[PDB]
This record gives sequence, C-alpha cells and structure tokens, in this order.
Amino acid sequence: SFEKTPAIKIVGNKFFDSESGEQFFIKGIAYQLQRSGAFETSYIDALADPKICLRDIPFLKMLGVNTLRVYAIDPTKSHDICMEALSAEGMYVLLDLSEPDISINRENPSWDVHIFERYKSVIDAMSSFPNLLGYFAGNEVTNDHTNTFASPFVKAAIRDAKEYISHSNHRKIPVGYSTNDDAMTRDNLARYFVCGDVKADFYGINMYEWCGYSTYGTSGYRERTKEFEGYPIPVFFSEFGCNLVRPRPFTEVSALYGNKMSSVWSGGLAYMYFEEENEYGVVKINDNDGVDILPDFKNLKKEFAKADPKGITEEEYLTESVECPHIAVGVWEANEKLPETPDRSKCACLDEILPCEIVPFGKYEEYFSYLCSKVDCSDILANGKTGEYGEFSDCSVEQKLSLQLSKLYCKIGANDRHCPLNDKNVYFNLESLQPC
Ligand SMILES: OC[C@H]1O[C@@H](O[C@@H]2[C@@H](O)[C@H](O[C@@H]3[C@@H](O)[C@H](O[C@@H]4[C@@H](O)[C@H](O[C@@H]5[C@@H](O)[C@H](O)O[C@H](CO)[C@H]5O)O[C@H](CO)[C@H]4O)O[C@H](CO)[C@H]3O)O[C@H](CO)[C@H]2O)[C@H](O)[C@@H](O)[C@@H]1O
Ligand SMILES: OC[C@H]1O[C@@H](O[C@@H]2[C@@H](O)[C@H](O[C@@H]3[C@@H](O)[C@H](O[C@@H]4[C@@H](O)[C@H](O[C@@H]5[C@@H](O)[C@H](O)O[C@H](CO)[C@H]5O)O[C@H](CO)[C@H]4O)O[C@H](CO)[C@H]3O)O[C@H](CO)[C@H]2O)[C@H](O)[C@@H](O)[C@@H]1O
Repeated sequence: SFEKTPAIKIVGNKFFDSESGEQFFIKGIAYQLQRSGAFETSYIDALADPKICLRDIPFLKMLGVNTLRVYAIDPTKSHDICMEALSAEGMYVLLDLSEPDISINRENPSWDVHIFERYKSVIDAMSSFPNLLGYFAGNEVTNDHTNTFASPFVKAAIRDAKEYISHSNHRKIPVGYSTNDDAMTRDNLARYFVCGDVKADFYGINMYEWCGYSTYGTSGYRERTKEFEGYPIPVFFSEFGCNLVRPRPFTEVSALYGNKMSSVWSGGLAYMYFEEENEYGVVKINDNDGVDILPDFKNLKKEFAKADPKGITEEEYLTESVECPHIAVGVWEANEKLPETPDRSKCACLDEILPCEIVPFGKYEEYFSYLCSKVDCSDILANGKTGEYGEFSDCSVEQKLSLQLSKLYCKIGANDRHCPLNDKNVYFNLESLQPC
C-alpha cells in the first residue's frame, strides 16, 4: 500500500498532492552512505538493503521529514521493501539518475549511450513507486565560469530522460536539475535551464548562504527569494545546512517555511543524515551498526516540527519561451543548440562492423591524443560552446576510440588484420569480415 503517499504532481511553479490538491512542501534530508573495487558498486545503495533503511526510517520519522534525497541507487537491485516502508511513514524520494562513475563529466562533457543507459536503468528501476517525487538529471555539473559548456549536455539529458519517461508506460515523474550557488554563474544557470524548447521540470539549489545565527535579510535568503519570484518551475533547496557554527541551530528552516519564502520556495532538504567525518551528519553509525544521535539532530527536529508553511491549493492557484543567456567568452559558454539523443542502434553498428575495436575491459586521454593526431576526430567531438556535435559524438568512449582506430587501419590499407595500436585492449573484430 502507498495510501500515505499519493503521487505529487507539478502545476506551474508549485508541487501539489494529486489526491487532495494541497500544495506539497518538501521537508527533507539527504540520505546517502559512502564507502570509507571490481566486486561491489563504488556507491552504497541504502534503499536496496532493508536492514539499513528499516534501521534509519524510525529516526527519519523522528526528524519529521517527508522527503529524502538519494544520490545513487543500484538499478540491478530491488527497492520495493524500502520504498514501501518509506511510503508507510509518509516519505517521498528525490533521486539523482547519475552516479560518481557514470555522470556528465563537467570538464570534458559528453552526452552518450553509456550515460543515457545508466539514466534509463534508474528510471526503469524506480518509476513504479508513487512516492518517487522527482529525478535529477545532473548535480552541480557546471559549477563555475570555467565549465559552463557542460550545461547543454545536462539539458539534452533532461530532454531525453523526459522523453524516455513520456514514451514509457510509467507515471510521468518530473525531471529537474540541482545546482550549486556560485554568485557569478547562478543567474545564467537558472535562466538557461528554463530557456528555449527544453526545460527542467523543477530546480533545486544547494544552498549554504545561511551559516550560524543568520537572518532572512543578511544571509541572502531575501535576495534569492526576490530573484526567483515568478520563476516558471518549482524551486527548492536541494541541500541546506551550512556547518560553520555548531551544533547547527538550523534557524534557516524558520525562514524557509515562513510566509515570505513559502510563496516562492517549495521547501528544502537538510544535508545530511549520515555523519561522514565531514561534520554534516545528524547521526553517526557506530561500530555496532547502531544509530548514535548527534547534537544537530534535536535542532533540526525542533525546527521542522515548528515549520508550518502556508501554501495555496491547486484550485486557487489555477484561478513565449525565455531567451537563453547570450554567449560571453570566459563568462557564459552554454550554446542553446543541444547534443542529439544518443542512438544505441547507430552506435551498436560500430561494435558489429568496425575492423578494429577497443574493449571496455589514463589510457583513453592518451589514446585520443595519439589517434586524433593521425586521423580527423571531428566526428566524435562535442562542443557545448559552439553547439557543434560530431555524428558519433553520442557513442560510448570505447566506440569513439574504435571508430578512429578503424579509420587509421583503413587509411593504412594493409588489410592484414593488424590493428594499428599495439595494446591488449585492442582487437581485430572478426564479425567485421561478415558481409548499418
Ligand atoms: O582530470 C582528468 C581525469 O578526469 C576523470 O574524470 C573526472 C570525472 O569522473 C568527474 O565526474 C564527476 C562525477 O564524479 C560527479 O558525480 C557526482 C558525485 O560527485 C555526487 O556526489 C554527491 C555530492 O555532490 C554531495 O555533496 O554529497 C552526496 C552525498 O555524499 C554525494 O553523493 O553524486 C552525484 C549523483 O550520484 C554524482 O553525479 O558528477 C560530476 C558532475 O556531473 C562529474 O563531473 O568529473 C571530474 C571533473 O570535475 C573529472 O576529472 C577521468 O575519469 C580520468 O580519465 C581523467 O584522468
Ligand atoms: O567548495 C565546493 C562546494 O561548493 C559548493 O558551491 C559553492 C557555493 O555554496 C558558495 O555559495 C556562496 C555562499 O557560501 C556564501 O555564503 C555566505 C556565508 O558563508 C556567510 O557566513 C557568515 C560567515 O562568513 C561569517 O564569518 O560569520 C557569520 C556568522 O556565523 C556567517 O553567517 O554569510 C554570508 C552573508 O552574510 C553569505 O553570503 O554566499 C555567497 C553569495 O550568495 C554564495 O555564492 O559559492 C561558492 C563559490 O563562491 C561555490 O563553489 C557546492 O554546493 C558543494 O557541493 C561543493 O562541495
């Protein structure tokens, strides 16, 4: 049963309970374990392990959260027990689609079949749950003025995730973006993610402006609120909880759910449940695998308990694209033109027909240098600054390398099955001889 968590839907720039019509405000906390290699996932999926989630849910209930943010799940594992247990306590999940080893690389961005398949797998693993609030298609990808060209790749991912969900049988779970709070890029990022023909469904900010005993005015929350007034999609703090002063009083929570902010913001999620020697936890897991409550826990509990956002109902709420920011060198370099939807079938042709391949089974960046000095690699280049994307730029890194390897082989024309790269991961594809 999911009775206690009816699906949340979006209308304009607010979330609503699809059954009651009441505005939904997030009172959340980030919930993600980390390991302190070839045999286990690099990330830990607490939602795949009942003994973990069932341990923590009583404590989450005590905090008074209705939402968790989870950054990584393993789509090969079941999640129904933990998701059902969360639902039974009125709790929803915001979930990143990426994981540390499969994400858009902010410094060398690509939007390709490998990352897209990761996104689809998470969508197919998690979309049956009514308490799946939303998916993030990226987290802090562009994070300063030096990597703004990564943002078109994120927007393509938003487009493609939304279309994959739309064409599937699943409930249309919204797909949004989570950003940091760099003063130089934050305005352009917010506009970019709602400009042109592709838009984020919602927008979360990792918000650390309020440290210690700050105020609505001095913290910055007042100005942030003024600037998001009328922003066309729901906006919330995907993280908050600056730890400069401890124990964190979390007085920002009083502001966030107060009358002035509640008209603009859809709430927020504290960062985070687990203590990881980074002093951001509200609990610490002991050597006995038990939960030790930390000094922050009671302050967050008290502040959420007191939080009573006055919203508006769906019915009362109910009663021309935005221009993309202009390009300026060193300042804003995210082209409006987006990479194409990765095409698994086109890219799989490379696996079948290419004479020379590199298996997925330091090397890569060096092998590109070498190959791309001998053949023209334009067809695998992706440029988010100029909006120019090569024909095979959506294929996996290994497919892109294999294409260049095979072009070099054909250019040489020895036709002797010696792939022109002496390396254990290189092989001559025998299927290439079979007569996309
Ligand atoms: O320099 C050349 C070498 O570059 C390497 O590539 C680097 C590349 O791997 C790296 O990718 C970034 C991802 O790792 C990153 O993944 C995100 C996680 O960081 C995030 O963690 C969250 C954290 O943000 C929050 O504060 O706490 C959470 C709870 O603890 C924690 O989970 O989770 C996200 C969701 O799972 C996850 O996506 O994502 C970035 C943005 O998309 C990626 O950029 O990027 C580096 C550049 O910044 C690259 O250097 C190559 O692999 C090597 O071959 C090269 O030698
Ligand atoms: O470093 C990697 C992590 O980067 C994050 O993104 C960064 C982003 O969060 C950051 O935002 C700026 C805020 O930090 C800044 O906040 C200011 C407060 O820190 C300050 O606290 C005062 C304190 O200075 C004083 O000493 O004592 C006071 C009493 O205790 C205390 O309140 O208050 C200021 C207001 O008076 C407040 O401004 O505000 C800036 C302007 O809004 C924010 O931009 O900016 C960084 C770049 O500059 C970002 O890199 C990511 O989210 C993390 O995931 C990364 O790990």
